Amino acid sequence: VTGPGNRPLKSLSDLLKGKQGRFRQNLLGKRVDYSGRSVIVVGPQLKL
Amino acid sequence: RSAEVEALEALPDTEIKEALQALPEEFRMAVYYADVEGFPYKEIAEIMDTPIGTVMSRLHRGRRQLRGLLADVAR
Amino acid sequence: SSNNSVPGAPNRVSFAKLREPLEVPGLLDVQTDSFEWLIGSPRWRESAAERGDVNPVGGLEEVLYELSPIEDFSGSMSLSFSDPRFDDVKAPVDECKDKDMTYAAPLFVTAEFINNNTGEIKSQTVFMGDFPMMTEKGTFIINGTERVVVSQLVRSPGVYFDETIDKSTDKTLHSVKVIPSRGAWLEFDVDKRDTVGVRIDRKRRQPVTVLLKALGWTSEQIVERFGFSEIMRSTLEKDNTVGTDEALLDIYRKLRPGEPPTKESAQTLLENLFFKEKRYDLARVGRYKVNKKLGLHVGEPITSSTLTEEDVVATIEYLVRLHEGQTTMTVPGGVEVPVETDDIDHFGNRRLRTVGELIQNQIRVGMSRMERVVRERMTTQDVEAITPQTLINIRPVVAAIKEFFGTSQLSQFMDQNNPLSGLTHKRRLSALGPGGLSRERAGLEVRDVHPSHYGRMCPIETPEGPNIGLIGSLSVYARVNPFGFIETPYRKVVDGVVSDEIVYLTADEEDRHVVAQANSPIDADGRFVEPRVLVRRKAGEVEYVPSSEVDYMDVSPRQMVSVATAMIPFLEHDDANRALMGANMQRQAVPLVRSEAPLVGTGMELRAAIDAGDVVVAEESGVIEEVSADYITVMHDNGTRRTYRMRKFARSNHGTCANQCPIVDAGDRVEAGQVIADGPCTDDGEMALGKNLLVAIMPWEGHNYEDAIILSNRLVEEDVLTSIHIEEHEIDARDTKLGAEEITRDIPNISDEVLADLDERGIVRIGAEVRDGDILVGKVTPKGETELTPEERLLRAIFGEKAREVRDTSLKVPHGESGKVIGIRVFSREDEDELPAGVNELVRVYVAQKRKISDGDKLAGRHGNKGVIGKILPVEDMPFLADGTPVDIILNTHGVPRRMNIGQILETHLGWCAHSGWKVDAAKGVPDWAARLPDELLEAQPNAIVSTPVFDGAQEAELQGLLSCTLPNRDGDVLVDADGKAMLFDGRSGEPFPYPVTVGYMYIMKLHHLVDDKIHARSTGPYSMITQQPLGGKAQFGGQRFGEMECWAMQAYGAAYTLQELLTIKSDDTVGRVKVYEAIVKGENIPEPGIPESFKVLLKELQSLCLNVEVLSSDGAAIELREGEDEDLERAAANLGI
RNA sequence: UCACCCUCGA
DNA sequence: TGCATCCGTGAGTCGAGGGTG
DNA sequence: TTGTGGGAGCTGTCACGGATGCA
Repeated sequence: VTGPGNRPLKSLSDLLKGKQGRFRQNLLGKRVDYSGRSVIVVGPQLKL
Repeated sequence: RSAEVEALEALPDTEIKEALQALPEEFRMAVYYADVEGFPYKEIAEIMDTPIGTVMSRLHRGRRQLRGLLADVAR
Repeated sequence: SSNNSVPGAPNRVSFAKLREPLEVPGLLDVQTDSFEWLIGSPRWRESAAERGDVNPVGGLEEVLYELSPIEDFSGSMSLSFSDPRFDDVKAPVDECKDKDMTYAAPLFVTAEFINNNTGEIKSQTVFMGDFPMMTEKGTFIINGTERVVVSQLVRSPGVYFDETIDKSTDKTLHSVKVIPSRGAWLEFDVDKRDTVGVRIDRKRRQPVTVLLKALGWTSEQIVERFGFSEIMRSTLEKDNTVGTDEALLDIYRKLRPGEPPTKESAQTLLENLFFKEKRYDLARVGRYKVNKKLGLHVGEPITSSTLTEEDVVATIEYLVRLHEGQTTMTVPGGVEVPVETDDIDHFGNRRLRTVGELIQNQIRVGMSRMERVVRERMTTQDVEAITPQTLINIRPVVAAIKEFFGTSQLSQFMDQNNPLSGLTHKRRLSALGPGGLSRERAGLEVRDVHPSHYGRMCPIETPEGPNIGLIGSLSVYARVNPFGFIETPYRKVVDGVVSDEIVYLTADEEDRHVVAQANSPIDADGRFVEPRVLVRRKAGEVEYVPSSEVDYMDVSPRQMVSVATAMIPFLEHDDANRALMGANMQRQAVPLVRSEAPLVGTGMELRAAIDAGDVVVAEESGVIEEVSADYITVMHDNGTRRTYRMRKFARSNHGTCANQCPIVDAGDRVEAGQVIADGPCTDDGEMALGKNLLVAIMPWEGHNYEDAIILSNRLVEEDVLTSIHIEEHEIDARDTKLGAEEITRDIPNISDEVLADLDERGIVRIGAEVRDGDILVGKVTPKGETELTPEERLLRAIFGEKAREVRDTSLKVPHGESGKVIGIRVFSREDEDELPAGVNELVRVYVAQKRKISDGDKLAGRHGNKGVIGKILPVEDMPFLADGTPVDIILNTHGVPRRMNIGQILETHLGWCAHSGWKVDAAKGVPDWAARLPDELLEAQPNAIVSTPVFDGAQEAELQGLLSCTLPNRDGDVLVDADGKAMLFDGRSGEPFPYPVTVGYMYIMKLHHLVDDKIHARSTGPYSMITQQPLGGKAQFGGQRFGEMECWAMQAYGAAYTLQELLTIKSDDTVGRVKVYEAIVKGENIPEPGIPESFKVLLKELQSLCLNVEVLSSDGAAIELREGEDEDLERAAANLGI
């Protein structure tokens, strides 16, 4: 069943299936609090 | 609405708190039930075991004393 | 040398050893030619006469001729569109981009209606719609955003044969597809068992004899033509039915499911699908392809473009004879056709639809829907009341054009970091899109460089990621055929001499001839001195052949190269990986506050800059009358004024600032075509994507280890790599269910100090400096009072607050972002402005920031040498030359040799030679090394500009020679020896470094990847309302996804509590998140995790699938998974002092 | 915030 | 009622920005 | 609730195990 634009509607099964389904995307791994990211530059000054 | 906002929303104002603590407990409970919880006056009289006159007198007197207690008005 | 074809262009002395017989065409012609064809502009008119295609017919004119006439089912009344015409543009480009409009012009047609019954004629002029128009820069403006239509790579119509080996058995089965420009496909295949069948519209393969007898052929007639083929005889022996009308009826039942078969409707549908010009469009390109492939009609019969029964006979005979594979084949009327399978990736069989054809293909669909509406009107309406105005409904055409320019994959957000990015974006060729192959259909074999891409598509410039091989830049000298093919110029070689006659060749015409190379020895008259030269074979395989057999020769080196790739000096010294990275990284460079043209370059900077469109050029020869920072007014010899307004601090699509600065003074005499004012990355007319830096090639204390980069602090203090970054903020006040929002300075519970930078409107004031969290636009929103605070309802009930119950929705500055408010524009519903429904006011605040170079910022050269800045040392710590000049950038040595980009080293050597200048000694001179190329490159003043054209750049001997005659400095010292190296002093201890280090001048670009953009941090933030996990993205203040493989790693460590904490109390535990924040705030221990809410969502999703899921106790039954609401009341009533 | 698509980054 | 054929499943991770439905 | 009237795109993907379904 195609909505306007002929894209297939996400069904109740599509919510579970795939790497973007509940299991893969929302259960096996998730986004967390107290987390950041940035570009890494070398520091030779540091201890291991 | 983060967990930070949700955790700070739980804490009291500690300004309206103090002003209410200054009110007489008899008038404080009256202004609480009739204003915070918004009971009808007869039902507030039923809850406090006191007649209608006592309830409404404590109500308006505590209203006035609280009005005199706080001038912040959200600044 | 001079490159004097462009007036006023700076003198860049060229090492080129070969003359350029042909000049780079208009780099945007791929776009302007297409659109001027679509319209029919007089520029396109004149062009056609020259082309010899005397019959000139525009694209809109073509759609009109295909649509006209529109006949009713009775044939009593017809409606024919005749003439397309364009009224002037509605609004200028700047106004369109400001008001979020579409740059468009009204489209009119002459719709003539004729009633045959009463024999009356009614002409008219009908308004079709507001047609989006292409700019002079080759772009479009859609809803206020600039966009480009990428030329799509699609297979041309025709018949295509392929040899499918790898059936169940090792047996070659040959297949053929007849693919039109529009209609139903045709497919002929052969099976594992020997048969021939027609697979029509994905239906089951019926024997081809069914179609043969359905077109009127009889067994005695078809057995004759295919008699030499026993496979056809075997298929007729295995035939199910033999007859004409029953073949029609069986073709019918194959086309028709669930409905009764009939012979009359069989004939009608079978004749309507293919030979009728309505439902079947055989392209003119398609008719040409099939008439060249099958040779049936070569006597110029282009009168009709449709399948001929002879071409289907020819296709079937070709298919069956291809199993034998005899070279010469003759159709009953055909001409000595060679029998061979077709290459799908060859650029003779793979055309491109430019912007004009894509717009035409959307217009065609819209107009066909309008024709349906016309036919519907022709019945219900009262005759003698209709007009061509009442029959035409232009809604579907407008919807089609809007849908195209908004949602089409080929309409792409214009990429403008610098002029070069937009220039190549307009010349990109994309293989993905509607009508072409999908993304899952893209195999390794379509992405590889095809030998037909030589001189047509650049093999170096292509994405590194998943789009590799799917997006490619058009070559420099290539142009698009009217049929949609890509042609490349060559030089006609007669009697072994090379003339100035240039012949453009397509991939088809090219393989018949053997092409020489651009690098070739030439007699002073013109002839090959070498015995056998290397050439590209028809097969494309390289070989050797004498000079009398060479038909054509390359017009120039870089013929195969795109614009961005041909700007890499010493490209031939770099591997295709790093050359690809350099070409792709040039167009990622930001503009700098002032642009410095590269000391060492190619000849492409000037031309690429002026064709890119971000530079101001004089349209007519004249003298400057006035020059201001705002505009430049020139007075022609005509006496006519012409003025050019300067784009000043205008934000580009990607945030890079696009300033324009005049390069001329009042009273200067400018010739037509000269550069009047520079753009963002242009310098005196040439592309300048970076700066010329003093580079030292040596490992320095590990701060440049593993591709990092060490910078001199000068580049901060002197603003060498400083760039201006503008960003737009937008906020609108609208109507909610509780009322309307208001943009006002009146913000409840807010200090006067933070509001100090706001005017009376609540909008920030121009010129103020904004910090993270500063209010840009004050906006209040009516509060529903359902979430109103109990302690606040105390206030509202005791003090009797009546009028205003609102909350603060004001726009604030995002994290990590700060700058100076440049401009503010505002639209009000109280005034006359077009705003979406419910939206009262809409205000945009522009904020610019001056970003110095910094740790983490990304620098890269033209040779694919990238890196971030590990450390910026003070000017004293930097190793300095003998005269005390500290080097600007230290590039690690270990990165050069393995990556096969040594063009950077030669660039460094020639850059020092150009910085210090040189004087080659010429007393009994003309030394054998300098004799070959150098013409007046003998001496050059310091900081000269020179060019090394790709594949014609300075040879190694000449660079080694220049390294010796380097002019000394002001003190008479030669600081860089003939090895290109120099003695450096450690600026920290003071001792000189023991060995000489290569120093020189390298062109370094600041790519658009900066720490100010990429740094992100989140302790707590917004969550998605469905799964309750933290959001994602820096814009949304999201968290980092701890993915599946990260959990694998965490488990491999055996760290259970870390994995649980990451997955429960940090992400999905609704009661655990606030518990953790509260516990840390009060300095207590962290509590025990709960249940992930997304698991509850999973259980509900399974229950919605009719799966009864229940969580069982240890020994008990199902456990209640939700919580009662009475847990939260105790602490609230206590905080209110019960 | 939801879903697509596009172009990018390692 | 033995076997070809057609159908369903699968095809790396993590980031950024834009547009439109 | 008249008299008229046959869709848009695709496929230029590959490998593998199993149930379907044909003859």
